Amino acid sequence: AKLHDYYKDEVVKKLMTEFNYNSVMQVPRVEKITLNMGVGEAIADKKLLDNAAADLAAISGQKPLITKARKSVAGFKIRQGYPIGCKVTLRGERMWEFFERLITIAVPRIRDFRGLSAKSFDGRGNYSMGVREQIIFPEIDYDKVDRVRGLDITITTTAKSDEEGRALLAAFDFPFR
Amino acid sequence: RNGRDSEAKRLGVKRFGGESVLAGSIIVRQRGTKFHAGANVGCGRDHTLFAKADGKVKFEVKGPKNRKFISIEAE
Amino acid sequence: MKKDIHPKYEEITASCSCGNVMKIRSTVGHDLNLDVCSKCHPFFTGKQRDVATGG
Amino acid sequence: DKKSARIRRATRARRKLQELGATRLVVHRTPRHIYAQVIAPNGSEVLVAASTVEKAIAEQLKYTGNKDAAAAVGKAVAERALEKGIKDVSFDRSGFQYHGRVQALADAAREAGLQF
Amino acid sequence: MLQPKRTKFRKMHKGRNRGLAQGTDVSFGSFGLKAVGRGRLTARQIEAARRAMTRAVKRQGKIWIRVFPDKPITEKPLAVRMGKGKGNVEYWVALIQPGKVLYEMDGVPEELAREAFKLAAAKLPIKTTFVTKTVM
Amino acid sequence: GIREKIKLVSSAGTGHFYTTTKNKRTKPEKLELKKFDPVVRQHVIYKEAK
RNA sequence: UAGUCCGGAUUGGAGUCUGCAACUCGACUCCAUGAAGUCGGAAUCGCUAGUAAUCGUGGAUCAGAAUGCCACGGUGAAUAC
RNA sequence: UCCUCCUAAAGAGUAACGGAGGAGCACGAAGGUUGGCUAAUCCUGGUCGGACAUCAGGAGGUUAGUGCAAUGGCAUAAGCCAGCUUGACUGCGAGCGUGACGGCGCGAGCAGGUGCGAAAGCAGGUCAUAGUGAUCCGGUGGUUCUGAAUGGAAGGGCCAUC
RNA sequence: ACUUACCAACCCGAUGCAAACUGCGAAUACCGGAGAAUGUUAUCACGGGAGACACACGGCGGGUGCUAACGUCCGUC
RNA sequence: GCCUGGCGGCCGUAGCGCGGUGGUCCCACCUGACCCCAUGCCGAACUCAGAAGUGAAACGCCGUAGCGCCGAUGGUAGUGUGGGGUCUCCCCAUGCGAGAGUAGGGAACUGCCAGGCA
RNA sequence: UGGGGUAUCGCCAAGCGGUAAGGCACCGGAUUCUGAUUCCGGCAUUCCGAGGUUCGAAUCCUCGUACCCCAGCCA
Repeated sequence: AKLHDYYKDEVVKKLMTEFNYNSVMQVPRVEKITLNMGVGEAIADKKLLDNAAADLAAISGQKPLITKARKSVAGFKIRQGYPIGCKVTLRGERMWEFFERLITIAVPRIRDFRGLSAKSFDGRGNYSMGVREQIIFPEIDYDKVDRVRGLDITITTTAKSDEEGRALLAAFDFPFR
Repeated sequence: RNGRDSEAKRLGVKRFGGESVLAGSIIVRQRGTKFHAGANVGCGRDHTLFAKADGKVKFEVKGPKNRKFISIEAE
Repeated sequence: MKKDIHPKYEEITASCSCGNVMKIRSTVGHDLNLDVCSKCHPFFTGKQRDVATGG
Repeated sequence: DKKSARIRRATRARRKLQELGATRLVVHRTPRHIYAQVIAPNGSEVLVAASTVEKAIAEQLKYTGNKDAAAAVGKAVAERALEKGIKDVSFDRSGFQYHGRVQALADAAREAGLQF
Repeated sequence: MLQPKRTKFRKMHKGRNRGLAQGTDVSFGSFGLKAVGRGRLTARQIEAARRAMTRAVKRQGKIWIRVFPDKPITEKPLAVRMGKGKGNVEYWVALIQPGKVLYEMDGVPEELAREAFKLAAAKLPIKTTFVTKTVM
Repeated sequence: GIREKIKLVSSAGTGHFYTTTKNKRTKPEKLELKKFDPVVRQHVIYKEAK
């Protein structure tokens, strides 16, 4: 709720100032933050996907939803309805708390941190990034890791254009190399 | 390599428009719901449409998809 | 949220070497020691020493 | 679309009740009102209607759009419907879950004598 | 020789060749070789006639073959009885009716189009005529 | 084909049985179905996946 | 008792000396890196006593360049029916 | 032998050693009901991650799906997911369709008992059309219906069934 | 990373073909209802007796054949 | 009379797209969620308690024909009956008569009930 | 022309739809004055070509190619 209050005064005010909106509700707001961990090496092992699920359970504060295969493809030796990833849809209060931990303490603990790419918008403002280690979150115990498992974050927001998402995210200072 | 066909199933419209029916009479023995059930018409398990009340057969075209209903006018 | 299927997500206090005492909710279940925060991380000095190579 | 999803949830029971030919009590829940109207078996003409936008109902309520308001509306539709000779209807929940204040409205219509 | 790359069924019924044609105006080019007789045209006759045209008006010009075979004709071998299945697909014909512009040509004078269309109409089995591109 | 024939016998004292077919290989468990018993005239539990 | 405080190859940086001149193409030093290798398949070699084994030192050639060659000593076996 | 399309001439039917394909099952959930949901494919962004495994957004519109061929159907979904379940009931059945017949099919409703649903209601298997075999002879369970003097029994019948 | 007489998806414009293609769609035929005239009930049901179940050509619609056959297989007259 | 909401008739002359406008009420987004209830994670949806804020999105209304859609008249194709030929195809008398295309029409029309404004 | 069979390392020959096994050869080392024999190590065919079913093809289906076997008759 720290960055939610910071949103409600200074990001709403700041973006009403920058872009010449009329409505106070036309301003972009971040809808949700989805944390995917598409493990894929669970074609042979179930405890590996269980450990992946424990890691997203630690990084967010929620149980993950173990996702199944939509189509069967033979390129990767999977089958229809076989469990192959896990995700957490963070929204509401926990979106802002995770977003605070993310841009505050998790992003600086990235190895060789140069900055987050500004051209990682999908055309509709929705950011998506990938971390390569789960170690960069302070909850994951470094002595209890077995496999290095990155994950991909996706900030989904209500902006129409992607420069409008540059503005929204950049008003949280959200590093942007 | 050929030379086979099934026995002809005798589908189609058994009672036409304006034709007086008893209750229970089969109107259209058919295969999907080419014709849908309307007022006082039932649809059997093999999509056979049968007269559920007495009257006269009424073929109509209803609804947003231009479906072909079959009503029965009470008569 | 549902009942107890989720991990215990209790408010803790993180503190780094920058003097940034910051209380947050995290499901570690333990108070935290850090080094780098968003305040006083070598991001801009890092970009400067990155560009500053040639000659 | 939320409204269109609701209408396609409604449609099966709507067409089934038009097929049986029963007078239906159509409910309609909005975030600050509930609407209830008794509709003839031809589907075109209404008979009885009460809702929280009527000041006869709205003045005696704290807030239109909660379970007390909906119970008031169900009582009103049952009273007016019994005054106009209608006894036995079929409840068209109109795409909402029979849970919250549509359950309060329909229970209130069953207490006050309307047969379904 | 022209033949569809990939059919849907290998053997077609005979059927009949009645009525008039659909391709009737000189559409693409400027001069046209239009059918008058009914008949049908194998792929060898279309190829023969096209070589007569392409030779005749040399590698200048531009020629459109407006008909395409797409109809398989089956024959039974020699000393085979009747019955015992349908024959085998030997060639492919196009069915022609009176009015089909069989070929078009553009980028030549009219007198060479007369000449190539004479040269190539003597490789076809149907009575044929010369047409021009009429404007509406 | 592979799918065998079994008798669902009645749990009441009657000898009345329904009859049906079971895949014996994939479902080796017995089959209990509360069916209708017309001698008792009542819905009784039926057993005996043969 | 660990590929480890074994092993030092390889490589980056910084140097000293000789020599007109160390890029091809020296030697040595300092910091960093830290491979392969855990006793070697078929096969094969040397040694009978101050010997083998092992440890250092010197010299010739040479401005500078030896793990080679030629010498010198220290410790010092086993076994031969 | 059976199913689907065409031939087949816009009702039905219609032949050939005519053109093309399939069946001789599966399922105790893949059936019943209630509540909900909506595909293929492509584009963009994104850790390993790749033309194609997961995530997010957009275009798109059912080009998808339907346990298995093809045709006709399907959004109110007949498609997809979950809760509870056994109506994959028993006796009948107005009326029809379809066959030379044997036979086959559709069926509102009535009675008894049941499931789901708050209720209206829906449920006598599955989206439909294939998944099959008359009679005799005989096997197993039930029912005194018969039971060659009489009481039983044997055998026979009837119902279920192999 | 730099050039290119070669091919080409999708999309758009224009042109054809289809028994097993259809966002269209006749004539006819068929089913049902009413009405007039005409017809030796021509109609239906039930009962006695059959015969026949090798068809042929000709028109029209087709399959097969080579739009061959006084060919073959259907539909209808 | 104008506007809005519900349930229908009708099923593209009714749908799309582009542009403008609406919020007093209504509607929608919204605010919050410990409770009723819910998520194979998540109050996103469902649900509940509300009403601060905005009509941005949505939805409605008003324009606009770029498209979809409707669509004559005439001619053409086909075809029933009778006749004819040069007869694998056509012609004549006669009855029916398209599909496509053209001119054009065209951004709906309407019933019941309820509420707000005049 | 029909029916059947085969095509897999340089050669002969095994392969079960989720991996390519054997022998001879070849390559390197060793033994030997040198070669043969011998001994120690290796490698190795993405499976005749094209299309399709499948998540996946050497494997299953269809077509083409090349080579074998059987039949191609009564008059």
